[PDB]
Amino acid sequence: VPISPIETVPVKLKPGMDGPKVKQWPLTEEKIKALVEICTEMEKEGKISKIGPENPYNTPVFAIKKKDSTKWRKLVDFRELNKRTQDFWEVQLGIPHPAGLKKKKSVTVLDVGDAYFSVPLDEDFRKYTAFTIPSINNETPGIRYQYNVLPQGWKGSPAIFQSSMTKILEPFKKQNPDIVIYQYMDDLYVGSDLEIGQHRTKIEELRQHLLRWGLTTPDKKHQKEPPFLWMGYELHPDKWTVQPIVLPEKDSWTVNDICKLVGKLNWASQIYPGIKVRQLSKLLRGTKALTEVIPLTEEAELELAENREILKEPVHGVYYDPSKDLIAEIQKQGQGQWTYQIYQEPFKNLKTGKYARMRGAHTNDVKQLTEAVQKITTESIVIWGKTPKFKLPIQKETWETWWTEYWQATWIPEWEFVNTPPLVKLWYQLEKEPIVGAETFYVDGAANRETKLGKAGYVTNKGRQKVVPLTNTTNQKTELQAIYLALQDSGLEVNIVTNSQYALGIIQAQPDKSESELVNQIIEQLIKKEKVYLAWVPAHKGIGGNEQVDKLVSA
Amino acid sequence: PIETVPVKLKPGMDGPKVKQWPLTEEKIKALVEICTEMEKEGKISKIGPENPYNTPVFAIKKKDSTKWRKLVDFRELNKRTQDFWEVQLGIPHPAGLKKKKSVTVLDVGDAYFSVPLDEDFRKYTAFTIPSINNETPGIRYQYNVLPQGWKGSPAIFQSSMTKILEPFKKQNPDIVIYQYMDDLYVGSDLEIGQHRTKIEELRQHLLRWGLWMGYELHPDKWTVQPIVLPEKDSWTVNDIQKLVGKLNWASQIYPGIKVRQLSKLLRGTKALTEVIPLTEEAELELAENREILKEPVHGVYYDPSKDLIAEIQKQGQGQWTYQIYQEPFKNLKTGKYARMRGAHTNDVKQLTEAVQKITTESIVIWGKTPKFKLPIQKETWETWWTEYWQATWIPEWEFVNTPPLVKLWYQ
DNA sequence: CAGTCCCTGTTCGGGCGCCG
DNA sequence: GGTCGGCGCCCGAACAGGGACTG
Repeated sequence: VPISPIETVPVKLKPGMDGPKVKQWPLTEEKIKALVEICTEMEKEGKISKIGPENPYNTPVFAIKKKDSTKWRKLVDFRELNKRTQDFWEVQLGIPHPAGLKKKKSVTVLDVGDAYFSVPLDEDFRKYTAFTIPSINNETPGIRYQYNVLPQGWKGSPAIFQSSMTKILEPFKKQNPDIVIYQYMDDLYVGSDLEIGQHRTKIEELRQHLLRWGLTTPDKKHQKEPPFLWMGYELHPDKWTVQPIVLPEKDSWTVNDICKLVGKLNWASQIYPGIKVRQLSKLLRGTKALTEVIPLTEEAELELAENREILKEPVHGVYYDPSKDLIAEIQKQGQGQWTYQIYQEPFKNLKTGKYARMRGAHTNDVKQLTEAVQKITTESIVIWGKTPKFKLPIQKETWETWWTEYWQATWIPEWEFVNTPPLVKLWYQLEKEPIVGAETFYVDGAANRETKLGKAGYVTNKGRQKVVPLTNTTNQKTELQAIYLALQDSGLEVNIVTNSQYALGIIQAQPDKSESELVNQIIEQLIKKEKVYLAWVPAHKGIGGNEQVDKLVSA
Repeated sequence: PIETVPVKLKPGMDGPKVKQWPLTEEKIKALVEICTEMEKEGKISKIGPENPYNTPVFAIKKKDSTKWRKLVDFRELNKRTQDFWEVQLGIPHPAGLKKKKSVTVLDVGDAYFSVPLDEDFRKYTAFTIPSINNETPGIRYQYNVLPQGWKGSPAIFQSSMTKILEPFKKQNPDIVIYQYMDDLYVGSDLEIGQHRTKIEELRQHLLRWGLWMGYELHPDKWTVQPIVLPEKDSWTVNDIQKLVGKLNWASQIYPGIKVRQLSKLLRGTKALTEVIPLTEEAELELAENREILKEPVHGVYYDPSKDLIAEIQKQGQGQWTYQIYQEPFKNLKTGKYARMRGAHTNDVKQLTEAVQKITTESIVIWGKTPKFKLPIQKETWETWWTEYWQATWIPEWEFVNTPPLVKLWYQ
């Protein structure tokens, strides 16, 4: 067997474990013909070699159809090998995005063929890549081969190819520094600001530099004229857009179908602004079977129809211009949902997106807005390596009030206010000093861990009082209920004294939404008030009326 | 032609496998230029996917510095080689460094590139350089010499370092020199003028052996932040409730604190804004508690075998308080920072500056870096903290969310 | 005192989408 | 078909760790 012009990556097994010894699956007669036809061809080209009984290893093998072609692809079930092979550190850290490309005079795209089959495998490792090819007769012993290249289906093949490919491009990129080469597996986006005459020269020079190592660049996949098909997009000299997306039109929707729907809906949200998947993801909660038919809710059918109406109109993105600033603007779409658009010129969106993670049981719009900004910041640094300037639907004074008074560290990069309702604001402000002339409520609440019963109430300085029996509750729910009572039976200005750190830690965070209905009722009463002062005192210390109301709600 | 010191991980532990976070453009261009240069000087060499280990890498600019500096987050590797630099080749900590009038820090990380690293250990120093928009796959490297920011580097170079410092330590015996990570702390009681001169004498004393910085500290002017009670002449119900809550919380530190007579003033169900006169038994319980807060806590002392822990509280208006301890309520040191860079506009910058100042103080006093309890969300911190880091070391930290309770450390 | 449990947050396992 | 790797989303489950309470 000849030596492959590319250097080979040394691969070991994990210490203490031997190669795989798995029996072959029964294969359909149509797949056996496709395998023997491809086996016998790769052995002629020096890619697989025969092995005798001295190789005690074996692994299953099968074959699937190629997309839009009569050819078949050979795949090996290395699930037992991959467990015992050494761990690899992948060199693909993410996926390129067209919004990060710069306008170049000339653009060329090519795709080498049978990529993994042009890179050798380590010599000392070929013994563990042994497999059997079952013949048309079950009594025939079968032909046994071993791989000489990267087997399609092995966990080290993508890692090894990307690193081997980068090593071959380095001498070209070192000699041609002004040539931009976007390398993602076997596909090379090549662009330059050189004239179209000296462009094609450097293209041919690469196609020969790649040929010297056994990498063929067929003219069938060569692309010299726009539009270019790169990474699932359509690259034009001035704009770009995703390749057409097709949503299922199922009359009876199963859980898996929504999952394929949602997954697609996401894929689109990167350029199609305004995609909402709130009510559609509400169908995937608490469900167990992937094939369990599920009826669409009224809110989900409306959300789907809107999304189908957005996919009808054509949308497109632009490219990154380093000379002009990066801008990102966010809007408040649904409760718990956010969308954004990244652009440099008005209405010329580089890309869009959405953020909707519900973080925590109690939160407000300001928290979710800060979480959204951070998600955009990281994503932007991935694609453009810089933080965009932000246009936020929150008043400057609103945000200044929040971050200065919040006990956690919080910050937003350079941003400016945009008057696009609905505006994010704080729905209530707790006073910092007790209110003069306001009734003072000493609240407390307790419950029994066994009976699950408790009381909650208050005592005021004007003699007012209340105690309410509560059934199927906890100590925390009662202390919260006691505060809800004080808010109900008080005027517009009220001073409230509690001994519950749990209740005080939730309210001081100024939440406007909560997963608990009792908190939402407390929020609704807090918005109706003009001035509210909360205070904490240690319990069981005989403090004010907090000890008098502790003894009333004791049982 | 130098012999390599053999190093091994701690028993029963694999190398670090931490993913590389996304980097900005100005950082990637700085790492490329440095790494290409370090590759040309043989300090590093390219590797492949067969190495399953990786460590994050980013770049910084020290205070009032224009040149970028390569920095590696070897916190995970240092945890997995802890027995080497503490048991076999430990460095003593001078208890007099914190008593000097002026201490200066010197980046000596460039000297570690003169000593080759053990061949079998180079596999764990692996790191990956990302590209913008993932144009190219990860450009991986590994170290061929003593890496900057690794705890095992100053321990191997210690024998060589002592011989370089001996001619200067003999001429200047009263000067204290400590070495932590890639920095060298030189403290002296000399006047500020002749102090900086002796620094330049050292700087040239290290240039002749094959090695520059300048950050002055004044550990003798370091103050602590005690717990203080208000000196009001007219006390309202609310004032007394806040006072009792604060005294009740402070009782976990000073067992001698009592709130019996003050709680007696809070018997009736009174309005918060109502003024209450302090009884004779309460004015004495208040004055006695002010004196107990003047006394030092009983039974507090540093334990070298225990990990340091630091808590930070945002007090607003550019105010930040901190406490260092090993056992709860046994605070080795307290303090407060104000008017740091980014005050009144940026809270992550202030929190980043506060961690660096606290860590620097912990190195001068005990020679250890504390584990921080940061008052910030995890996602907020991990997004911006690298944009304000100006130090060659990186402490450990965790994220807490304690609502304020009774403002115990700041009035 | 040490054990719970009430609550809240994080990490992870598993489904699509996409790319080669 | 029921291969690999990368990234993204959504969900529940498992695990975690703090606070108040009674044995």
